[PDB]
Amino acid sequence: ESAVRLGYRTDPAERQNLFDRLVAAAYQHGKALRAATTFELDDVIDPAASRAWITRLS
Amino acid sequence: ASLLVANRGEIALRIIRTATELGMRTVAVYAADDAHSPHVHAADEAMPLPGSGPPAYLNQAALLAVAENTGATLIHPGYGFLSENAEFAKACAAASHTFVGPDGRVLELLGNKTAARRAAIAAGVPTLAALLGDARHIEVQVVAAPAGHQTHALAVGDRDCSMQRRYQKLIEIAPAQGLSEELRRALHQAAVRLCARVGLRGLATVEFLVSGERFVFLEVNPRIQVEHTVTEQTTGLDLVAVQLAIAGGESYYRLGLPAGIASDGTEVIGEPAAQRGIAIQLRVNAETFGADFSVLPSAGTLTAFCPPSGPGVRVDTYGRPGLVVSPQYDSLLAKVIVAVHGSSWRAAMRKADTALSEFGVEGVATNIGFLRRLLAEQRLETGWVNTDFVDEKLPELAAAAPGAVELYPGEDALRAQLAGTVVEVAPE
Amino acid sequence: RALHQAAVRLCARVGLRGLATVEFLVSGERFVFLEVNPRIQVEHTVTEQTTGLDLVAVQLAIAGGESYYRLGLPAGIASDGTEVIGEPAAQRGIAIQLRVNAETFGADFSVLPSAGTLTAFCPPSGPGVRVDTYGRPGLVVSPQYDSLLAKVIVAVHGSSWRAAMRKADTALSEFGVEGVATNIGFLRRLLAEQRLETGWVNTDFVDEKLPELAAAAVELYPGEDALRAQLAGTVVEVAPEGADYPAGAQLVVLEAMKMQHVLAAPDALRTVRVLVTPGQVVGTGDPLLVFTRTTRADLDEVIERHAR
Amino acid sequence: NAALAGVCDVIIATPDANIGMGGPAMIEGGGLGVYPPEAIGPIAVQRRNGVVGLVARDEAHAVSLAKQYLSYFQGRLDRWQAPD
Repeated sequence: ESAVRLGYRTDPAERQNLFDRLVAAAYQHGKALRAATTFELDDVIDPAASRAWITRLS
Repeated sequence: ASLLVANRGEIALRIIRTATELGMRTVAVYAADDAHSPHVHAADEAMPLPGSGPPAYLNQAALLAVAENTGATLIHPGYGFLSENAEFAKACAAASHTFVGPDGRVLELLGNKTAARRAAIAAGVPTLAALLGDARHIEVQVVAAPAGHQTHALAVGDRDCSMQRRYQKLIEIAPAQGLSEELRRALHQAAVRLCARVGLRGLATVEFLVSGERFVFLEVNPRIQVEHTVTEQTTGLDLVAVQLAIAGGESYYRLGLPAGIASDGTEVIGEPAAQRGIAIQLRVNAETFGADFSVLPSAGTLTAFCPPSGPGVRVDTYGRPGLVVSPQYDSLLAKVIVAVHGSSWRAAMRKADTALSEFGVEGVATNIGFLRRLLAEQRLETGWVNTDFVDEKLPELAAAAPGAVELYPGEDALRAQLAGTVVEVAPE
Repeated sequence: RALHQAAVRLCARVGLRGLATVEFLVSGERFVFLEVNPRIQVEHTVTEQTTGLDLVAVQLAIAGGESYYRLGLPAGIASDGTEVIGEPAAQRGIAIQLRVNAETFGADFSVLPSAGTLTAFCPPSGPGVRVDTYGRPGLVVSPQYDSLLAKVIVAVHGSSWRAAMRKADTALSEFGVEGVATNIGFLRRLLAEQRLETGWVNTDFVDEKLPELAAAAVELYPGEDALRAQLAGTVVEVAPEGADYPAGAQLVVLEAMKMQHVLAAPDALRTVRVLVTPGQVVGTGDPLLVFTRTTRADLDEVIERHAR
Repeated sequence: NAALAGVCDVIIATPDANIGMGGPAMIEGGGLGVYPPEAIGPIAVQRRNGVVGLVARDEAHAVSLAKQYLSYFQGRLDRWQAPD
C-alpha cells in the first residue's frame, strides 16, 4: 500500500475501492515466491517445515 | 422512569448526562467493538450488543431485548442510526416502550423526502424544483408538544450550517448572522406551521436554503441534532430534558419554554425568540489531508487529550486520555462550542480560534489546523459564507497545513514581547 | 432579603464603584456583618453560572466610566444610595464550585503543597461543566505560588441539590491529573458526607471531619473478547483461567445491592486471563475476564513450484 | 540517511536541521497524510529527546565541533591552560 499510495495520485466519495485494486494487484509481483526467485530469501517454506529449519540453528 | 440510550459516541454520553440530572436510571448499549466508549462507564447499566461496529446499533431485536431485560420505560435513539426509523418507533410502542421521538407515521412522512416536500408545499412553503444558486443553510429549531388536544409548535432558535465540506458540516453558528428580521420571522413562521401541520411531538429541525430575501424548504429532522448545542448556549435550554419531558407526557404549556414565534394549532403568534449572544460549534474530527487535498480518516491512541476550558467554552466530547480512536465509526472527536455575549461576531471568531489553539490532542491527526485556517478567511469576517465557500477554498486552505525551558543560575531568557514570525537572530 | 438589603445599603454608603462581596455569618435567622471585599473573588464563578453575568466584563465597563443604568444588569435588590427597592435577584439552577489544589496530605493530616509536572491534565467537560484553570499538559506547578490548580464549576437546572452534588462528584471523577498530587480525592470524599445532603454544613464541619476523611484516602489479541460488568457491584465468584464453558454457563457472580447478578457465557467459550478477583469491587463496563468463542491455495502454489 | 545518523555516537546538528526516521513520502505512504519536512525532526524536538547531541550555530561550527569531539578520542594535548 505504501507503494500504491505513492505511485498513484481523484476519488470523490470512495477511494478505498480503486485502492484495494492496485494493492491486491501489485501484491502478485511483490509476494514471497517472486522474491525467492531472485534469492532475496533463502526459501519459501511449507510452515510445517518451521521446526526442521530452526533445528539447524543449535 | 428508565431510559435506554440506543446510540453511542458523544450523543449517547450527552443524553446519559441529562437523564442523570433528572434522576432517571440509564442503560447504555455497546457493540462488542465500541467497548471503551465513555458512555458505557457513565450509565447505570450497560448491556453488550451482539453485533460489531456501526451496523450493530441497528439490531432492533437486540435493543428491544436489552430494553426488556432492564425494564426501560423510554428509548432514546439519539441521532443517526434508528433515530428516524419508523419501523423501530412502532416496534417500541408495540413492546410498550416510549420512543423518545415523534409518532411512527410522522417518521414515515418526514423520512420520505418526496412526501415531505409535498407536505411542505401543502403548508405554503416554497420548494426546489433541484439546484439553487448562492445559498446559505438556515435551520430553525422547533419544539412541538400538545396543548389541549391540538399540537403547538414553538421556534426556539435558528442556526447557520453553511460551512460544510462535501456536505459534511464543520461549523454551525447561532444565531444565523445577518438575516432581516423580515426573513427571520418568515423562517420561524414557516417552521412552526409545517411542524404543527404534520402533528409532530418533540424536537424537530426545519432546514432551509436562503439566498438574499428568498428561501426554500429543504428538509425536516424529527430528532435531536448534532448542532443542538449552539441553540442551548444561546437559549439557556437543555433540549434533551425537553425531549424527555415531552416523551413522558408533558404538555406545551407545562414545559415553560422561553417566548417566541409559535403555531397554536390554528394561526401563528408571537415575536422571534430571544437568542442571547453568539455561539459557534466547531466539529473537531480525527481525520487528516491526503494527497489530492483528499480526506483520510485518522486513527490512533489519544496519548494526550485536553480540550479548551473556560467561561463561555463548552465541549461535548467523546474522547478521553487513553481512548483508542477507530476509523470504524464517525470521525467526530469533540464538539468545541464557544459563545460570547453581545453581538461582536469578530469577538466570537477570535474565541473560536483561541479555543482551538488551546485544544491539545496527541497520537491522532485532527482537523484543528484546517478549522483554524478556515476561520482566518476574510470573507467569513462578514458574518457568514455560502455553501460552496468551504468546498472552493479547500485546496488553498489544505495547502496551508510554549515549552518549559530550564535556566541555570545567572541566566535570563529573552522572550518574545509579542506574537510574530522570526526574521533575524543573534549568534549562540 | 435582609442580607441582600444589608449589602446594597452598606456599599452605596461607602461610595463603592465596581464589584464587592459582603460577607455575613448566618446562624438560623440571626446574622452579622463579617467583612467586605472590594475586589473580584475566586468564587465569582458560581454567581456567573446562575445569573448569566460576566462579572469581569462589568468590572471593566464600570472602570471605563459606564453608569449604573447603562450596564443593563438584571433585576435584584438595589440601594439607590438612600432607600432600598426591588425583589431579590433571580438565581437559576444550582452551581457548585470545587477548588482543586496541587496539595497533598502529610504527618498528622497536615496539608502540604504539591509540586511537579502535569504529565496528564484533562479538565472535566460537557454541558453544565465549566473549568477556570491555568493548567495544561507540560505546565510545571511551582510550590512557590498558591496551590489552586483548577476551579471546577458544575451547574444544574432547577433545584435538585441531590442532582448538583451528583454532577459535582462525576465532574471530579472525570478530571484526570497526573504528575502533581491534588485534593480531588479529599473533595470527592467530602461530597459523599451525609450531613451535607441537607443542602449545607457549617463552618466547623470540614474541620471536625478532616481526620475521618483524610484517612479514607487491557488489550486483546485477535480472537479474544472481554466479559464486562453489566452494572456496578462486588465480585463474589469468578471462573478460573483456562476452562471450557458451554453457552449459558455461569461465569461471574456479582453482588450489587442486596441481590446477586449472574453474568453468563455469551456462548461456547474458553476463558483466557481473568482480570477480577472475588471480593473486589467493579463498576459498569469494568472488564471481568477475557475469553475465546468456539484450504490453503497459497501453500499449494509453493508445494507445486518446489516440485517443478 | 537518518537511520545511519542515529546509529552513531553523536549527532551534531544546525538549527535548520530536520531529522526523522520517516520521510514525508513515507508518512504519506503509510496513510498518515502529508506533512512539510520542517515538521518532522525539529532541532527543538530532537534537542530534547536526546537525539541531537550537539547543536551547532552554523555549518562551519558543526565541523568545528566534530573536529573537537574526535580530539578526545585521538590523544592528549600538549598546550593546556589551567583555570584560576
